[PDB]
Amino acid sequence: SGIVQQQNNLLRAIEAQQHLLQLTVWGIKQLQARIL
Amino acid sequence: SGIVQQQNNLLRAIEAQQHLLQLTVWGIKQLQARIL
Amino acid sequence: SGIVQQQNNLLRAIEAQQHLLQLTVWGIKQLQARIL
Amino acid sequence: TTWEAWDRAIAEYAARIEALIRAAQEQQEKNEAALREL
Amino acid sequence: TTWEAWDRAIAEYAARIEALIRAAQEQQEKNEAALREL
Amino acid sequence: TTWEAWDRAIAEYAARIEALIRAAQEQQEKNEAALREL
Repeated sequence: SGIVQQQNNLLRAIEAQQHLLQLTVWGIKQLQARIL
Repeated sequence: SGIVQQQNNLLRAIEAQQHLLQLTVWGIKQLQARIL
Repeated sequence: SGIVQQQNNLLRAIEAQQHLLQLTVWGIKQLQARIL
Repeated sequence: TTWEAWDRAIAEYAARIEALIRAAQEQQEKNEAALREL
Repeated sequence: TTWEAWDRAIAEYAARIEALIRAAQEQQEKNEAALREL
Repeated sequence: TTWEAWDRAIAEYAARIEALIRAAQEQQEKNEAALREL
């Protein structure tokens, strides 16, 4: 159960990290737009 | 086995996120060269 | 030990990925300050 | 590589990652059930 | 959004992730103890 | 806090992550092997 529970935490970390990745992509595109 | 499957699922997702991360590093470097 | 090492390999990879994310955010912020 | 290629690479890894997450959410659901059963 | 909303969102997701890492770290220790006499 | 210091930290953690991924890969192989010998 402690392994399954932890795998859930690792999964929920990956899910949250994808949002951070999405956000960084927006920032890059925004700065690109400013340069324009 | 489902636990070992899940380690594979998580590894795969981490792999893909890293490729994504390296794409965002490329983007930042393109912009950096410009500001300088 | 093998699967619990792998839990640890995965957690560590996620931690390293988090530090990479923080760094990318830093890059964006540096650009933002110079561009904005 | 180009911005156009970059856009496509990102959309392609993002969709891949969402599928890997859906599949890990699935396997986790099943793992919690089969652990409860044992 | 605004760049400020962006900063806040990043901070929030970052806070969620580090807590998940601390949780997983505490789990890791317990798990590694258990898997001696098992 | 410089760009070069950024390049260095990026390159450092890229190498780390890569080595962790390789360790996870070769250890996924081993767990799978052992699990199908069980």
